[PDB]
Amino acid sequence: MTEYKLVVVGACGVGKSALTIQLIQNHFVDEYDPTIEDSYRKQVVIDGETSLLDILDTAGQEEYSAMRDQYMRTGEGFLLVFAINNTKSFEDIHHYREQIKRVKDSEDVPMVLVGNKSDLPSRTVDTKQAQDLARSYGIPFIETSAKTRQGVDDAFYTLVREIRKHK
Ligand SMILES: Nc1nc2c(ncn2[C@@H]2O[C@H](COP(=O)(O)OP(=O)(O)O)[C@@H](O)[C@H]2O)c(=O)[nH]1
Ligand SMILES: *CCC(=O)N1CC(N2CCN(C(=O)CNc3cc(Cl)c(Cl)cc3O)CC2)C1
Ligand SMILES: [Ca+2]
Ligand SMILES: [Ca+2]
Repeated sequence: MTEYKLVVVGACGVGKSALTIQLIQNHFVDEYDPTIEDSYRKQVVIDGETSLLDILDTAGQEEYSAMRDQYMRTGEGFLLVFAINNTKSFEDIHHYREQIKRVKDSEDVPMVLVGNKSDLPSRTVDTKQAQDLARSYGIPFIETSAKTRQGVDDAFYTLVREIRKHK
């Protein structure tokens, strides 16, 4: 059985932990300590083939050590998560993608752009802007709500399809 390392990145407060914990444990967390970085292991059937997902929900400071880079370089695919009511988190997507390109030494790294908090009515990032950014990067785009579970499975499944295509 194939195994994949998936990494969830994006600014503080976008919903990285809530997304991950909905996927793994099927409940919505309101307050999860932002320093906790943990990994979860979940067997999933995607397009009729089972894979073991090893999912890292990131934490940390804005700093870049050799050993941190070497750990992040183990990820096989990355979720680039922003929140649809947080423009700064959308602008930050570029930075996260560039770090991952830098550590992976590659521009073709499996990635999915995720626009979270889709339940909220006060959107500041237009859907078209996000679709246009994902088009430019050559990656899929998925809107999610960790609150309602809308799109959660599909975001991680879509990332596994992208790793499968790349391998
Ligand atoms: N309304 C709404 N709030 C969310 C959603 N996802 C996360 N949140 C909330 O946003 C805050 C930050 O979420 P968290 O998962 O801790 O974000 P992280 O800092 O990216 O790990 C928490 O209060 C969450 O309950 C979502 O889809 N909708
Ligand atoms: C509010 C806390 C939170 O949710 N986060 C801070 C923000 N991240 C955490 C992970 N980060 C690092 O570990 C920085 N180092 C790093 C990142 C990346 Cl993407 C790569 Cl490819 C290499 C290295 O060394 C960044 C900020 C999320
Ligand atoms: Ca978190
Ligand atoms: Ca591509």
